[PDB]
Amino acid sequence: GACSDPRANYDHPEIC
Repeated sequence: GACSDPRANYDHPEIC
């Protein structure tokens, strides 16, 4: 997922 994307990452999605 956004693990390698700082854009999709919300204010607090998940610690990868």
